[PDB]
Amino acid sequence: RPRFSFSIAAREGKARTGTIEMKRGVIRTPAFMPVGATVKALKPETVRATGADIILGNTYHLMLRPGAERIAKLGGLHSFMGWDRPILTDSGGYQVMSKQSEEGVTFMLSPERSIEIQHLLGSDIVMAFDECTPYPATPSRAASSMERSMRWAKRSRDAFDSRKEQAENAALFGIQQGSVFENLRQQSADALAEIGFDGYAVGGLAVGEGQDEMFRVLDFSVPMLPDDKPHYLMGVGKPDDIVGAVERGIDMFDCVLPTRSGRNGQAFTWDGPINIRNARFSEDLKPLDSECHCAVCQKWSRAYIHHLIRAGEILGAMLMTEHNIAFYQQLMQKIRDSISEGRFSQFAQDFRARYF
Amino acid sequence: RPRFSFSIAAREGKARTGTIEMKRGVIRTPAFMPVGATVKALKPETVRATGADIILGNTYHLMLRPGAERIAKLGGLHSFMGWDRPILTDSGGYQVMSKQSEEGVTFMLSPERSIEIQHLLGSDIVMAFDECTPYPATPSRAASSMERSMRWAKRSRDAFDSRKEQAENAALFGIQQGSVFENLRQQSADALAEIGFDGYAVGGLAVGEGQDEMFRVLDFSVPMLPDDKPHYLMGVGKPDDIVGAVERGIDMFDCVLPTRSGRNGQAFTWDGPINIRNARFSEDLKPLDSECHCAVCQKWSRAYIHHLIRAGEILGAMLMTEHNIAFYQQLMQKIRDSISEGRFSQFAQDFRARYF
Ligand SMILES: [Zn+2]
Ligand SMILES: [Zn+2]
Repeated sequence: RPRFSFSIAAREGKARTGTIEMKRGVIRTPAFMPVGATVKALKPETVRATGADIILGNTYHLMLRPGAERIAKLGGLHSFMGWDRPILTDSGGYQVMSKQSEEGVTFMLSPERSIEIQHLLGSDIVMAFDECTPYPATPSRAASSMERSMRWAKRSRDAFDSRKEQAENAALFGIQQGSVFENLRQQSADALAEIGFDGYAVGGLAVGEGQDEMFRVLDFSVPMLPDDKPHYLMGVGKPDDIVGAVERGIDMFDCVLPTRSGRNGQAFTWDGPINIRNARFSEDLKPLDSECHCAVCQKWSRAYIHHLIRAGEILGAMLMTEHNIAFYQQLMQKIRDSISEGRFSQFAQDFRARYF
Repeated sequence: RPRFSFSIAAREGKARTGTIEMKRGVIRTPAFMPVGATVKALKPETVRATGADIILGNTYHLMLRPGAERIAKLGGLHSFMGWDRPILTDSGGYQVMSKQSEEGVTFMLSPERSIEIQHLLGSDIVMAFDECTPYPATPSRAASSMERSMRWAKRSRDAFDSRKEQAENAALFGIQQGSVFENLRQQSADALAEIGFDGYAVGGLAVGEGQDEMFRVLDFSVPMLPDDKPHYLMGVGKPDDIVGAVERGIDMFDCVLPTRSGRNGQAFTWDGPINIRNARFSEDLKPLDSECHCAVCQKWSRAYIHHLIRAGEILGAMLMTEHNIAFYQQLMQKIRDSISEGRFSQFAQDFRARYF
């Protein structure tokens, strides 16, 4: 397999469906990447069984303990965790800034160290070290922030390219900033493209602006990215967010909602989310969802999961989390197929009429 | 299959190996029964994969929530949890008493209600409602306690036998009390046998007396039970306890140690237990145990599990617990085979020289 190849097999409007080929495996796009030294409460085989092709490696926690160098000593994150498929590592910056300088962030994490850490973990897809601009932001602060990020983008690329083994086997994504301002988004897209990356993320959204605002910015911002490269909307999100995003040209997603929300009693369904802790589910013998193909909906009822979650049982987290990650993957498959058959617009309208 | 059949296929000294056949499945004896509306942090298929033939149903918690009647409404514990094999339910008394009267315990749980609850849960093996005598106990208090238990034993049998469906499909075990006193143990064994039960438990041990004392009492007490019926040592215990107990004629065991201890960082190994949280394991690429056949020892290292447990990760509990339950079952298989080939005494000496 090549180091990195993105091919689009079908389109409808702005939406695309296809594949990213990498040495460790093929990624079906639009893709949802579950967030992780584990994906909470799940074995990798379980994650794989749900249909995940790739997972997102939580660099900030790992960097802490057991540490990037230790994991490298132990053989890399893949071996450590037992996942042999692609891993996208974030740069550690979002969570750090959640003392700032041109060098990087003291809390010292810089683009160079960020790249080195992701290399030590053995990431397949490395993110450039950026700064997610707070919302709201004034045009000046938005610009100043973006401009620094573009500088950090160049250092990341140079850093990445300076390590032979990393450049030959991994891929590097660049991240667009510019808050909600078109001119700034364009300047950012221009800079990233001149540097050159394997993929392009849309940064700085899912920061408190709301869906209407997020979609308006995606409307002008995603066409600014190279068409022939994957488009990654960072930290999004709810089902309805992913559908609308795909409608605007996004190929990739990461979010903690399925996992976090799962342990909290929220289950995703085609008729919308439910909180299984509700008394209404105490004797409901139906599965979490009507149509879900997951193992959980195959073998346990609402009633059981309700009790487990009410009880604080670990098994509760496990089952809720497995269903939710399966549901997200099923969502992506439906997105992929509907695009493939040129029926995505209707799927997106049918999805929303039922989900809401 | 019959409602209940115990057959001994081999012996060595006091030790026996064989099978209990029941409608829901065969139990290989000596048996270890993992303790549970779940077996913490494990799916039933995982429990089964470790080699468990039967699990112990925690009546006291279930009785609380979601309640015995609700579970019956939902189809019984087997369906609820997703375990289709035999289930032994305790009577709820140990944990309750951990206001006393001849009727039962107010906290009101009586032999009659205890039996009814176990019936509502759909237990395959029902325990009589007893009172585990505190240790130490004077001969008078030991006697008074035992005598009440024998009375409660008779009510349990009558209760059980009064429900056609329960008597036709389940089995009933009686429990020996008498603290550490031989004469009292004999009187208890006599009473239980005159009433008649499908199996006989040795109650009132594993209460703070220590192994030397527990073994001395087992030495005279287990031969007091009917030879042709299974012998269940309640709430035991560590590996070394189970070996010595089997040496004295015990066929069945339950204990929380594998599960509890697992979530706490204690892993069982053939060279003795280890606490995986120890810094020494931070870069140890070996599996928890040298020879264990479990899936965990197949795929993850000490280092990884150490980090997970240090991190408070659910996956940590899951893996530690699966290994520990697998280790206990592997212990039982080795016990069963060694007995089968008449080499148990040497296995017990080889086990202890290595384990200690
Ligand atoms: Zn499901
Ligand atoms: Zn093991």
